[PDB]
Amino acid sequence: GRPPRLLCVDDNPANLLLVQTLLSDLGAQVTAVDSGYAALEVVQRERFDLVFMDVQMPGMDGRQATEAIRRWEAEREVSPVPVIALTAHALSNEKRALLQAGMDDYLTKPIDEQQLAQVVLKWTGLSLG
Amino acid sequence: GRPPRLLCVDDNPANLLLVQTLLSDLGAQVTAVDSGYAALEVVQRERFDLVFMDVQMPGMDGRQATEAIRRWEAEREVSPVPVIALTAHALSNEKRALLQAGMDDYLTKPIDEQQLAQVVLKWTGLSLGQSL
Ligand code: BEF
Ligand code: BEF
Ligand SMILES: [Mg+2]
Ligand SMILES: [Mg+2]
Repeated sequence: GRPPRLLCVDDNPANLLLVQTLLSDLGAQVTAVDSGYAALEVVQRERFDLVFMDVQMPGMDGRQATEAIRRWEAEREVSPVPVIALTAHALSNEKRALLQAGMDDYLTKPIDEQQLAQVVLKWTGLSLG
Repeated sequence: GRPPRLLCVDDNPANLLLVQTLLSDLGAQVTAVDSGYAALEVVQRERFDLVFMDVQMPGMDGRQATEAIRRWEAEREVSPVPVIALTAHALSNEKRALLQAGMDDYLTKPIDEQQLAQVVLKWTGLSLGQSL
């Protein structure tokens, strides 16, 4: 299959570089942005197969960024992109809030190639590495 | 004590990943985008120390993308970002067209890690790699 086009969103530069490097080495075409504000702007510009969205970010958090994307998708009329929460905060009540905000799934930090590969396959049908 | 923040722009995924990888290994915080259109929008949004701009891209080429950035900097009233052409197409007349378009300098493909560090030091005063 063709390489998946993936967006990674994280306010922690080390966390962002880690997920971006794992996905790029698995053969994905990766865009990486440092904020929810950037996530909205780049999802308007580019068509991604899937978005990895950090939850805790200042100003606009992951849930607010996903709501912004869902509002723009409905108003602009664009096929919805799968949004996967990728966070250190994934308790039962936090999971519920993420799905309520319009996210599709969640992974817990720290990430690994196996978790990324399986979630991309589940939601896009595209394989990695 | 933050590392240099660098933008790379290239419509060829393999070319883009190569320059992105070399700059990341040198210890820069690197953003990589696939078009001139993307270059304009991300330069409005984020503060880069320097941009590496591919020339040949469909719709908006690197020269048109540099002019777009320079027009936005002037109207918005923002400190200009250095823009370095990173291209396979560097004939005498092409080099002159790049400078005419508002690009500061050029490097020829295939790129090398030493030239990249030098260009960053020249245009930003920031060091990389062992001297970061
Ligand atoms: F800043 Be996070 F939700 F890992
Ligand atoms: F598409 Be280029 F100017 F290497
Ligand atoms: Mg965070
Ligand atoms: Mg090109």
